[PDB]
Amino acid sequence: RRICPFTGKKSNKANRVSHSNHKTKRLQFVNLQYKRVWWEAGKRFVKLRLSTKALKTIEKNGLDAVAKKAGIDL
Amino acid sequence: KKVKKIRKIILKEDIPDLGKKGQLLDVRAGFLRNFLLPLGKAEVVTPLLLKEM
RNA sequence: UUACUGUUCCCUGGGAUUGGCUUUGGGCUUUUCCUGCGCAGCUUAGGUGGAAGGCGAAGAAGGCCCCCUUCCGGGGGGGCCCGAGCCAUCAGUGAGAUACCACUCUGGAAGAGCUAGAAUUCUAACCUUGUGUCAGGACCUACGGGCCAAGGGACAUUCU
RNA sequence: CAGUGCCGGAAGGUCAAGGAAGUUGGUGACCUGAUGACAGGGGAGCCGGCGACCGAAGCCCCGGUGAACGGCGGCCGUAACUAUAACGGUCCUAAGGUAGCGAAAUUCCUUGUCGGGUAAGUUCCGACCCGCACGAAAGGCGUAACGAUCUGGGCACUGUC
RNA sequence: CAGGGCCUAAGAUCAGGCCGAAAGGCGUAGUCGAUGGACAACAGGUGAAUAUUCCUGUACUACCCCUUGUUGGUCCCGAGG
RNA sequence: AAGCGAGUCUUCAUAGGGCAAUUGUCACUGCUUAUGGACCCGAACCUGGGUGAUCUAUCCAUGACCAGGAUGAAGCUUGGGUGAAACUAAGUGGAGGUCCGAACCGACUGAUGUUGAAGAAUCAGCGGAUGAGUUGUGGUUAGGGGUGAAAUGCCACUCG
RNA sequence: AUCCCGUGUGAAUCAGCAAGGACCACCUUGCAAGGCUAAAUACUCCUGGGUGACCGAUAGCGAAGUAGUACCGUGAGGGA
RNA sequence: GAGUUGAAAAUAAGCAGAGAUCCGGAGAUUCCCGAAUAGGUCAACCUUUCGAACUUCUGCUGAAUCCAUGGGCAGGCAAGAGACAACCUGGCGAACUGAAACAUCUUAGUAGCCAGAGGAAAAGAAAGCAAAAGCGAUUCCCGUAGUAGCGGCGAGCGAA
Repeated sequence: RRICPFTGKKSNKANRVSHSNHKTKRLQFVNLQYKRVWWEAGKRFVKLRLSTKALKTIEKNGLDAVAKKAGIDL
Repeated sequence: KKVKKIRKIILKEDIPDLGKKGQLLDVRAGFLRNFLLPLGKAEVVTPLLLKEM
């Protein structure tokens, strides 16, 4: 899915509007990109599929409280 | 448009450019994420760890 | 279909993923200057203030010379030399000293900051591959996983 | 190689998002007028408006490319009888149709004219070229063999008549 | 004798794995999947309806028991086919 | 519109002008109106979700069939010709997107049949028939599609 | 304006923050970024009672007997 | 409390005034398919080492990797799967229509599809309304009101 497991960010059903007010659908979805972030409780890289807001959490708050906030780490 | 902030680091190993294991020269958040933090080379400046130790 | 309104593939820019080194280098500054032909004039009037005192011998007027914007009219000091003055109200003059300076201007430099852009590379992000290596009762030379290696590399990829 | 398409190019012009010097507005502690039932100015903070300048590709531009899109002209004159035009000038385009073909699956007039075939042939074949409105890879001109292809003629054969 | 208790092709379903509003899509091991590969029965008679099937003759497969030897054997793996 | 109010707006002005200076209500029944399928029947259609490749249009996997008869390409080997070539009798061979013609596949003409024996056939001939063949079984692609030796053909007697 | 999201930037703790329909000043109101709760409420494949200016075999459920049956379609489905 | 072995008669044998048939509460069995569940399957079948397969929980052993993870083994009346007319919630989400065309809008966040769940669900305990006066969670009904508005200021939409 296009969801981030740490922070529950999903896609956004948000129309796009032209100049003559014509509206298509344009399902708008997050930049949850592949990374491989270091883990201090095992001193090792984990391969994750992280949104950039969740990236700012795991660098700001640390991966332990964010991963226990989501509930999953392995 | 926008600039991203600079994150503070306290060293543990000799930088081949600037710092000998104890300086507080702050560089970049991505240079901490990709390089310094996995290699055991710098840390994040916190008042709980720096001030009382 | 070169009718209207659009959509999509694709391309191209700002952000993010996205870091390290040094150059080329456009705009801002960190102090000082060469620098300025309305007038009768010792003089090519840099708009103001501090103004009987400074530069001096840690070696000044005036003669030997390199340089420049140039209206080549007139100037600056690098070296040597010279040996006790450049004045200061002078009369001109809205406003004054080339005795001196805190400022700062049409032009640039000295070593430094800040921001572009472009370029050089490094690997640690990211991408690709490996009948290279290890793995469980056994294999994964069957996709794959850990490790290692190589090629790229902050480009590409993905998102707005 | 004009327009269009495609490729290449970078000097310049146009140029979005966004960044940004500056300017301007609202509110506003406070200071002033005020025979009125109030008003004028305004520091900082916050919220805005315009915005010099930077800002890519595209587009304008330049050059190339017909087995890319496609297009390949009118006007008259003059050679020893009638002629006809080898030849000439002029206008406009990007260029004015080359070889070959040509009343053709293409020709309206048209059953064009001539010759063959037929007693007689708007059909057929061979020619002329006045090609309404052929034409060179939307290929052109040919040809052996082939075709339940179209079409013209002949022998044998017969109720098709 | 023909299929299954054997095997695989096209193809399907696909544990884990990747992806994706949901449903599910891709895909490996594995498992199904004959139209194929492997495997042993023919003749005569019977008979209202059955015959390589029932009866009689001769056969052939796949295991057990009965006798000789062996201490290792089976499966996975390596190969021929 | 603040507001005024038997007045009020427009104006220098009540001078004039506009509008007021008053009026029942709740039901039932009936006629019309408005939103709903709205007096009944009737489309070609559009959209969404499913069902279908037993027909047929591709392709795959695995099998099977193509009577019989003609011609004689390439090659090869003998023998001619020169020191070797180029080339030719003669056999041998059995190639073909070859020919005639059965099964089989297909449907060119004509007649019949048109409430047909048959929602596409019968009869008489006809084209291919060793291939770009035909067919069985198990499959595959599914409708903003598939497939198409390309006809808008076919996708269950239905297909712009 | 309030409310919720996509990219990116990114605060303050009560001397504060948010709302009162852009926004600012004062006042008033409340304390987001943590969760859970019965009732009133909407409906019938039904069940148990009571009704009907509802029907009476072309009606009423498609269906008063084999009724989603016979039959049709490969199937979805149609349907006495 | 008097006859019974369904519709459903007949026949053969029973069962019953130490109480049958029948009714009610709680139990037992429930072949095979179907979540279908040992494995396969062309549902009601086949093969079987006769098995709640898979996910979750518990326990032991514990790979690449030290702790882990993955795996394997075992236990377990063992939690989930599946079904459900309508209402409810969450997500994707039209088009015919109305505007006398049509694109903004409407139809419409309706139908449909998927997922989930209960007899109800959602919401719900003020970072709320309001206006200088006051109320005290959410939901529903009457009303304000077809008002304020919104809108190619069209068609319509319509609160608090």
